[PDB]
Amino acid sequence: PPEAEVQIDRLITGRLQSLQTYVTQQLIRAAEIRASANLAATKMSECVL
Amino acid sequence: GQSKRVDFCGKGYHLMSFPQSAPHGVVFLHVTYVPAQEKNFTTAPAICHD
Ligand SMILES: *[C@@H]1O[C@H](CO)[C@@H](O)[C@H](O)[C@H]1NC(C)=O
Repeated sequence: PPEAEVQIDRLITGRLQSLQTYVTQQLIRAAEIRASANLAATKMSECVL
Repeated sequence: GQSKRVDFCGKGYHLMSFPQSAPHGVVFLHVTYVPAQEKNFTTAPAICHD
């Protein structure tokens, strides 16, 4: 256990960094998708209705 | 101005709008015209005179 908490620390840091990167990219992509959905709603109101 | 965009500034035919300040934002009061009390009639594309 004394020497197993240093490699596990590296694994934790790497996996946390991967998760944070995924969440950030997904947030940006979700912002883009929200803009596209707002455009779709505007087209539905202005043109279909 | 008065907008012809559908549902851009309220449900109905837009008449006018009033802005109000609010904490960290704006509040639009959209005054719009809504038809009501419909009645059914017989219609025709055109009327044939002589
Ligand atoms: C007649 O008009 C009423 C509203 O006044 C409407 O609900 C109804 O469908 C109409 N009747 C018909 C189309 O037979």
